[PDB]
Amino acid sequence: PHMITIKKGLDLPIAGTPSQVISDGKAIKKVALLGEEYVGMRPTMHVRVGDEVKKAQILFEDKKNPGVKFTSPVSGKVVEINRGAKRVLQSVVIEVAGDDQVTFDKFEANQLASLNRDAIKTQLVESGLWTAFRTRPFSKVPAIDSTSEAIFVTAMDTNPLAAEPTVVINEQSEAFVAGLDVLSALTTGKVYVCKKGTSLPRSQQPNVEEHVFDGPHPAGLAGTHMHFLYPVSADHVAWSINYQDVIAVGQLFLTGELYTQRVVSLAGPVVNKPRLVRTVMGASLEQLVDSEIMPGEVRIISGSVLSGTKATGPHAYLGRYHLQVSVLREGRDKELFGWAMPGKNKFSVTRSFLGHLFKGQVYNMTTTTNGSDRSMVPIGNYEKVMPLDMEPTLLLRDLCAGDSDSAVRLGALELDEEDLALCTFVCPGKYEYGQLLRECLDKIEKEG
Amino acid sequence: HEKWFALYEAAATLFYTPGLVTKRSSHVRDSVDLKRIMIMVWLAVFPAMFWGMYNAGGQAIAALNHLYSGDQLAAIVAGNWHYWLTEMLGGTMSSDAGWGSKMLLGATYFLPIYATVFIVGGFWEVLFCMVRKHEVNEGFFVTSILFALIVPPTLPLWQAALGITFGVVVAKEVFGGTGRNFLNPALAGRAFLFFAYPAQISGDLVWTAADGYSGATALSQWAQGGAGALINNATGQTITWMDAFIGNIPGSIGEVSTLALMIGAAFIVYMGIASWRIIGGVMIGMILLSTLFNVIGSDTNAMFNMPWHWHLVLGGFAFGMFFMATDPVSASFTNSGKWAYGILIGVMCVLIRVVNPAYPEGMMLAILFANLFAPLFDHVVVERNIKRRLARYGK
Amino acid sequence: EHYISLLVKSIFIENMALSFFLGMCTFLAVSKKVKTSFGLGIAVIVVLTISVPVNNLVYNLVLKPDALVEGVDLSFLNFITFIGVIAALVQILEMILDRFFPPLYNALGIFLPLITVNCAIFGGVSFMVQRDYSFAESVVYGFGSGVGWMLAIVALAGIREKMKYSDVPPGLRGLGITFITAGLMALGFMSFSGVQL
Amino acid sequence: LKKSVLAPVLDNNPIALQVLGVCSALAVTTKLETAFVMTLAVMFVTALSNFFVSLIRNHIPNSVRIIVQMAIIASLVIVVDQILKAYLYDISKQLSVFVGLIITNCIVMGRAEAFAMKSEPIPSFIDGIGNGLGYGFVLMTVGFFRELLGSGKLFGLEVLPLISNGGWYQPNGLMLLAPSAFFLIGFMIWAIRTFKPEQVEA
Amino acid sequence: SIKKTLFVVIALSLVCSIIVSAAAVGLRDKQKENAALDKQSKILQVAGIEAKGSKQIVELFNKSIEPRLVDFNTGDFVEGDAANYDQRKAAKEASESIKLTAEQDKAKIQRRANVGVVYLVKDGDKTSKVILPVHGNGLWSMMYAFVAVETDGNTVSGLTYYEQGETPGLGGEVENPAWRAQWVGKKLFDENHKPAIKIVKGGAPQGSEHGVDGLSGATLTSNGVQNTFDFWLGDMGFGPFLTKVRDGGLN
Amino acid sequence: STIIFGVVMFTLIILALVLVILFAKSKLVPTGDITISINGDPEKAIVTQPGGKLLTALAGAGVFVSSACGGGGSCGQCRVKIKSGGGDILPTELDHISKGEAREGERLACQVAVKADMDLELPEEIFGVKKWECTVISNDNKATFIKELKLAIPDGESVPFRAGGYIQIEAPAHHVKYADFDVPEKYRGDWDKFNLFRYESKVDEPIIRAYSMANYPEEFGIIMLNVRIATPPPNNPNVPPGQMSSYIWSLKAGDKCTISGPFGEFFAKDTDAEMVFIGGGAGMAPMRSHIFDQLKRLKSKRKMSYWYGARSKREMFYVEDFDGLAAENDNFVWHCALSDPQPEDNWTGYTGFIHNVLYENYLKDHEAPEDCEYYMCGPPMMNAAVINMLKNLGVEEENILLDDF
Ligand SMILES: Cc1cc2nc3c(=O)[nH]c(=O)nc-3n(C[C@H](O)[C@H](O)[C@H](O)COP(=O)(O)OP(=O)(O)OC[C@H]3O[C@@H](n4cnc5c(N)ncnc54)[C@H](O)[C@@H]3O)c2cc1C
Ligand SMILES: CCCCCCCCCCCCCCCCCC(=O)OC[C@H](COP(=O)(O)OCCN)OC(=O)CCCCCCCCCCCCCCCCC
Ligand SMILES: NC(=O)C1=CN([C@@H]2O[C@H](COP(=O)(O)OP(=O)(O)OC[C@H]3O[C@@H](n4cnc5c(N)ncnc54)[C@H](O)[C@@H]3O)[C@@H](O)[C@H]2O)C=CC1
Ligand code: NA
Ligand code: NA
Repeated sequence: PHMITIKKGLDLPIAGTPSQVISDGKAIKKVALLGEEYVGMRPTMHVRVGDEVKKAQILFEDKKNPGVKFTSPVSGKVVEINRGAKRVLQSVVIEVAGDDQVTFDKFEANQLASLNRDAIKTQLVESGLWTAFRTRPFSKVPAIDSTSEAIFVTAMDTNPLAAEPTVVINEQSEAFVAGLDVLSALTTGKVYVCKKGTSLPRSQQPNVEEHVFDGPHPAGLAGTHMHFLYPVSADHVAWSINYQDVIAVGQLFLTGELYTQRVVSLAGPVVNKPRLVRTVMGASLEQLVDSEIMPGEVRIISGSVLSGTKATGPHAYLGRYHLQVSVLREGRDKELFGWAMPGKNKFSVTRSFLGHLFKGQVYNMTTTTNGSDRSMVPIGNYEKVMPLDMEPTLLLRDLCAGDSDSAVRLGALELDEEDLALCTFVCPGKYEYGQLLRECLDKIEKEG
Repeated sequence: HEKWFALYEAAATLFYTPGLVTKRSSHVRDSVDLKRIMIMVWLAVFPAMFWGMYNAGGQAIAALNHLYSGDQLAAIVAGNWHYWLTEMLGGTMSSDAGWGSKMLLGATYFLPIYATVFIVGGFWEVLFCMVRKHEVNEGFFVTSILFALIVPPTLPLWQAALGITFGVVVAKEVFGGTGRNFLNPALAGRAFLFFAYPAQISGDLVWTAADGYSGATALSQWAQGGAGALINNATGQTITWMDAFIGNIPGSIGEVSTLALMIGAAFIVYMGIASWRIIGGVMIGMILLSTLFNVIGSDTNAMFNMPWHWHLVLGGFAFGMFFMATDPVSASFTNSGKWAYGILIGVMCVLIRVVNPAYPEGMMLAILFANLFAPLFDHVVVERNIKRRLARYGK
Repeated sequence: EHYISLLVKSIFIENMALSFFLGMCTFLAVSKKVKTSFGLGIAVIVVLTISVPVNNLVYNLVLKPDALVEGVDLSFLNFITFIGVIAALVQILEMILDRFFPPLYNALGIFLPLITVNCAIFGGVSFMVQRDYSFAESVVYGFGSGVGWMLAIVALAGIREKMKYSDVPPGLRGLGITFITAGLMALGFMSFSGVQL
Repeated sequence: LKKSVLAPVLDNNPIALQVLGVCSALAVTTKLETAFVMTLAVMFVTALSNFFVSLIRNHIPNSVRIIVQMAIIASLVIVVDQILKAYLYDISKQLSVFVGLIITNCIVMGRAEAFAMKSEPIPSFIDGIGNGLGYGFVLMTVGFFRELLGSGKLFGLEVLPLISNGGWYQPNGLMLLAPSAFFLIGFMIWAIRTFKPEQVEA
Repeated sequence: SIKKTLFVVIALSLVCSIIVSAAAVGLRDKQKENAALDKQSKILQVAGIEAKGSKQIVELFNKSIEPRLVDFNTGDFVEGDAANYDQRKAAKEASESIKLTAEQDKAKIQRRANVGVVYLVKDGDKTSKVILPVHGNGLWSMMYAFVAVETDGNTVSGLTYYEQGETPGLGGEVENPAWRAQWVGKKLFDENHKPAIKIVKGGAPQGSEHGVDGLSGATLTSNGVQNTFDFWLGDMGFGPFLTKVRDGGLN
Repeated sequence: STIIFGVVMFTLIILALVLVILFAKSKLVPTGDITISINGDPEKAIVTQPGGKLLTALAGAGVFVSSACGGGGSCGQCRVKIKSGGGDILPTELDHISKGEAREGERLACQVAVKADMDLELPEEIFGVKKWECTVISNDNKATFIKELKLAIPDGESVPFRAGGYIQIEAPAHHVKYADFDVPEKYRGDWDKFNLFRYESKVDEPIIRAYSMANYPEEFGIIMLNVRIATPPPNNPNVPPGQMSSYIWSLKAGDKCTISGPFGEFFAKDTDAEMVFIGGGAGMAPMRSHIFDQLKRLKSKRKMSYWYGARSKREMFYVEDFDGLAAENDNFVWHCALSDPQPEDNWTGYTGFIHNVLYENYLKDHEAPEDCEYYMCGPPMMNAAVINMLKNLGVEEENILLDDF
């Protein structure tokens, strides 16, 4: 198909790559829905501790987004409703038990492409799969009444230690095709299936268009795909969904039941046997990674190391948009003149370290910042990792200074926190640009 | 004892890397940091510093032996502590003086200036950090070394202290410190000295550390007469292009040798610390303007016939292009802006060298002008990018 | 040629804002935004180009000693003549723009009330009188001085916009840091001092 | 009335808080004598213009208010220039075009329009005197520092023996150039707002 | 009410113009006197006559200083109003001035006035010296000076630079009392009657007759002074007048 | 002499400048009347020469807009959707109009200056704002420093009001003395404790002020209101008293007073969520209006709570009415707290700050505070404290209705 090659980026050579073979996985007894992963989500609860819930049953609604329902991935008893500072809903936890579930309408594989948009929207909202969609700009769940003319299906995963989408999709090719047909019916415009060169199941609808993206990590991001195919703005909003959610949509519209099975790459430098494992949405990571990690102080992350949630405490559960569990060591050690020693076993975008001389090396990366917090000195690292047609240095300076208008002018509305992960990685000042971008976007949305 | 917390933290972080871990997304971070960047830049000027000390000592000894001999030379040596200390530490001041004695004299002339600038600038930085409750940034090492390497060997210590005070406080600290200013601090201090005490940073009695010696430098000699006027009065030999390239000429400590500066610049550019685009723009501008002046010609201004390679090897052009024009904070933040910034620096430097009789060299003034005008270059580039975005990138 | 040299000197070598500190009030007040600075610079350019030649003609015809009549010199009316002429020109331009060219008035006519009695125009006219210029020389000098003022204000606006990331101590934030920035800009512009173009 | 007339000195400075009368402050401050004469001229011109505008404030047509005020200011400045040429010829020559530029000085016109137009003659005169006093305070401070540190002299009287005259002090040439006035005014504003935080900008 | 506006504006303009014109016309004479006395004080200072106060300056200048006009091309005295003469304006005017070629223009002055003004210091029915105004381009501006020459026309009694804009300390040393006093006793011309005054870098030999110590670190200003003197002692300058004076032109 | 020539030239130059300026004005400046269109209605159009402010022009025309701060760009309640014309948006206007509202076209009437043709759309509700001359009925003191005043419209186009709204009243120049104030013995003892009657007011300029209402919609042709005397602060008694407050306290029965039309958007949402009311002092008026509207006109079954904060027992009013309402309907529960009760009060119930006592008593054990609509009205400090407490309880701004102004 149409191929776009990315030259600027960074593929992190972190040790402990997955085996790319699907395993049965452990048994999960607790499944949680995280309330802080949904942008601008103020929850109105519909269940209480000890309540019995079925699969695909509403647990809470969104005050700011009326009609959006967040349903239970599993059937069982609500055990905890974790609320943090200012009573922010950290997570709703359910102990798994039973087979009771909610069911919906089902159609043949030859009818989905012709299904009514209103019916598709109603079924998705009722089942809770609607939350799979994310709107760019602002990376929020789309409004029920809203519609978009560009739906981006991320069929490729370039995140470090990420599962190969082809292996997962080959098992559920029929479900993927059904989901593509449903998305083609739902979209007012086109469905851009963004993938690597390797072949995938193909939909026959003229709306669905396959686009091949090549290059380092940023090539696999829906933000990059949107920038290169359907540039987004306040007047042009695109939707984003991943291949697993497309398979779930196809299964829902084919069988009438919510599909909560996921394939997640459990991989990291401190993982004995990194590989892909079957699990359930919101699965407890303390149980998923049980008896599989080397001894010592480690951090479990839902999502990639570049962009993920530290799976600890109430947040120790798989995220809604995460298909990966990364276990890393905690780099709290202090060494004498560490900043001056030759860079053997040290990774860097710059060539200031000896490590870059040894090609093919894999680094047992830790969670250390490799330096203190300093002011931003633009030595040119951001341009090496930003492929989008933007001025990363000036955009990041605007984000640091909190100039929302200038940031929007410079293209902050086309970006998600995952888009600035590599900028955060390569910053010598140790800025966390994802938080700055989120604050700027929140201010822009509140003002507009 | 919280008052000295900033100093204690600076010392502790210098000795040991902090054990801090990431708190949010991007749980892994790049190994490079400001400490390593600044230390790499600081080490990249070590060959230039050492050759500068050697050349200062050699030129001073040659001038002393050319002016005085015998008991008069002994009296001069006894009259100058820079000389009798070198003699005390085993360094002969005679004509048959070795590289060790020349380096020792260069050290006696350079280390006091470096220590003074470092102490004063560090005091100002520490005062600002303690009063404003901040941590100490790492760029002061580079600022101090670069300031110390671009001044005549015979600069008064109080003048050096005033210059570093101006460059640090007025150009950087009042703007928030490292990474928060628009001007080059070292060049700002040097310009303060330039425009406040010209007699000590210009003329014929400051570029050679010999008592009673008056000798013009290569740029001044070329201005007076032309290429044929390049003669080293101390040795009575013509100044060859090879001599100027290797650094066997009078001038500032760190500017003389283009070869050592090229080595250091190559290292830092390979490591990616210094922008090669700025260097390319500077070279393009210098070559273009020099060739234009050569083609136009002039029967009165000998400088009009200076070739681009002579421009490269003369003055502080190489030092400025490699270490002063590549300051990331004072340069443009876009690639096209960097190209324009370098071209402007080169053009302005050649223009000040040629059509400005007051100042033999203009690299510092050119870099200051380019620092002033770089934000406009990046603004133009950003406006073009914004127009493209509003056009949806042609979609 | 002579006119090219005069234009270059009046743009770079003879910079009103930094060399002569002319118009520094509006210079430091309107330099917050680059677009506003560009508009103000264009307004200053047009006002100077339309004022300096008219002032030159008036001076040659009347205020010059003995020009109007033998044994009579009216050089003591220089200041009022020039300032009144400038005030009339600025107001009539601002009104004709507001009437016939709404977009031109919006782009540039907004700043004209601030240029009505600006120090830059009066200083340029005073220097022109203190020197010896013809009509074409006065036109070129006015255009060049306006261009130099525009360059200075635009550079200051760019620097100030870049300083959004800076952390200026309180008390120095605003007017004081603008003054320090202007001083550094003057240092940078001193590079052309030795040129005798 | 003492507080009212002294308020412009520090509380509401025409150069430290208001951006007015900066050209003369930056240029004339090379010598303390020139700064003093400029201060006196500005005080006199501002006071007289305010007094006359207040005298005929009611009868001034609005359509030509700017021209009517500028005519009075220009006439006063012309008289002052002729006086400074007749006496203090050297000071007049040193001042050069800035004596004439006093007309376009922002302080005079701003005070005339804001205060003298809607105030009684004596209060307008006092307001002009106070504004000129504050402008002169700033000018005197800057000029004192510049002259002292650039020539070792105050009002032409040697205070620091220069090396060129067998002394011990080397004058700071930068104090006779443009950047010195800018830096001095910036740091003066810094000190003023440090001792009066209420004037700190946001 | 246009009539009221016209009445008020014309009345205000009338009163303002009345007072302005009265002040200007009344002070015209005082201003002219001030400028004249400013020139006279410097002329007397270079002549070597001590004068303090305006009255003393005027009296001494009238008693001793005698202005005269000299034509450069011929070197003979020319009748005219020497006292109220402006050589700068005359040079600026093309009709009364002459353009100089590149070879001729050693001092980098575009125009040369056809008629210059000199000052004879009368000791009483006798001239003791002649003061010549010279000027030449410096590094930053044009420097003007008065050179006092004995009646023999080959000795410098004193020199003073009354208008310059060079950098203080480096180029302003032309106004240094020691540097100016060093000029006394120098010979403008050698035995061959040619420009012999020289500014020598790194000082001058002790007992030298035509050598003057240069300005330390100010070679450009020293070169400007050298060019000024070389031009103004040549044929295009006061060369012919000095040659005439050497043979009793003044006496 | 040259004096005559100089004078002639000066006069000629000045006259030429003046004539040129006058001719330019005559031939360029348009003196035609400016037309303002309201909702594109020819009948509802205004014609006025350039100058002044749009708020003044509209007031002269007859349509009234909220002017709580009386100009100066402080309240921001004056908002008009100018579809075209009116110029750009001023920085002072931007302080209360967001970017989205500005894009929609909202502008401040008191800040926008009318100079050329402008078209603006105004909601029909504005046409319901009218100016009346009400008659006083009762001015009996209701507390130590809080009084109840009942102004009745003279049956002239009495536009129905909405619960929670406020009116605007203008008091011209006048002079009043605290002696004329009516104070029964119970409150007069406290008043004379510090001889507060020594104060007097002399207003030399008409003053316009906005005051909340206290009558539920079921009340026809009646405007009840509560007024708190703005006595000088105890720390600085030398300062003058409150102009409008003293004037209102100095009114007499039967006197005619000018009032404006309905204003404000402090209305209750048409939902079934629980309502919590936080009133204090003068806030009792709007809180009572809301409660009576919800319990009499609508008779809603929603759970309702009313927490009122009084400085002392003597400052408590409508206690009998609220107790009767609570007895009639258990869905409404009231709990008053005394922040600074006097020794004579002998209060045995809730004390302390209203927000703190409410948080400790009810919201602490509440399961879903975020689902409760919190209406509040009181002093600015009380409003800030309650808002901070609710935010700490994770209550969004949508469910919190307050008269920010
Ligand atoms: C929509 C709305 C509704 C309102 N509803 C009500 C309501 O229902 N009931 C109610 O009582 N109010 C209400 N108000 C408030 C009312 O509008 C007045 O602001 C308030 O009553 C004070 O009026 P005043 O005449 O005392 O004001 P002002 O004259 O502005 O202020 C007088 C007060 O200020 C003090 N003061 C002034 N200067 C100083 C100084 N330098 N130092 C110390 N003290 C000083 C005086 O001593 C006195 O206490 C409402 C306001 C709005 C906007
Ligand atoms: C102001 C107070 C004093 C401080 C000012 C500096 C002077 C004092 C400190 C100087 C340091 C060196 C100490 C003395 C070394 C003496 C070595 C010796 O044996 O004598 C000289 C010898 C060369 O001898 P030779 O040339 O054979 O001649 C002999 C007889 N003709 O020498 C050699 O063989 C070569 C030795 C060269 C040593 C001098 C050069 C040092 C440069 C490095 C300094 C860098 C520091 C700054 C950079 C950052 C540091 C963190
Ligand atoms: N916008 C509107 O429609 C209305 C606004 N108001 C405002 O309410 C004000 C009430 O004034 P008064 O009757 O004199 O009030 P008041 O003196 O009677 O006090 C009322 C309440 O405020 C509380 N309070 C005061 N300061 C507090 C603080 N720092 N923290 C917490 N609680 C605090 C007291 O404890 C008391 O419960 C009016 O002056 C006006 O500003 C009143 C009525 C209507
Ligand atoms: Na060299
Ligand atoms: Na030069």
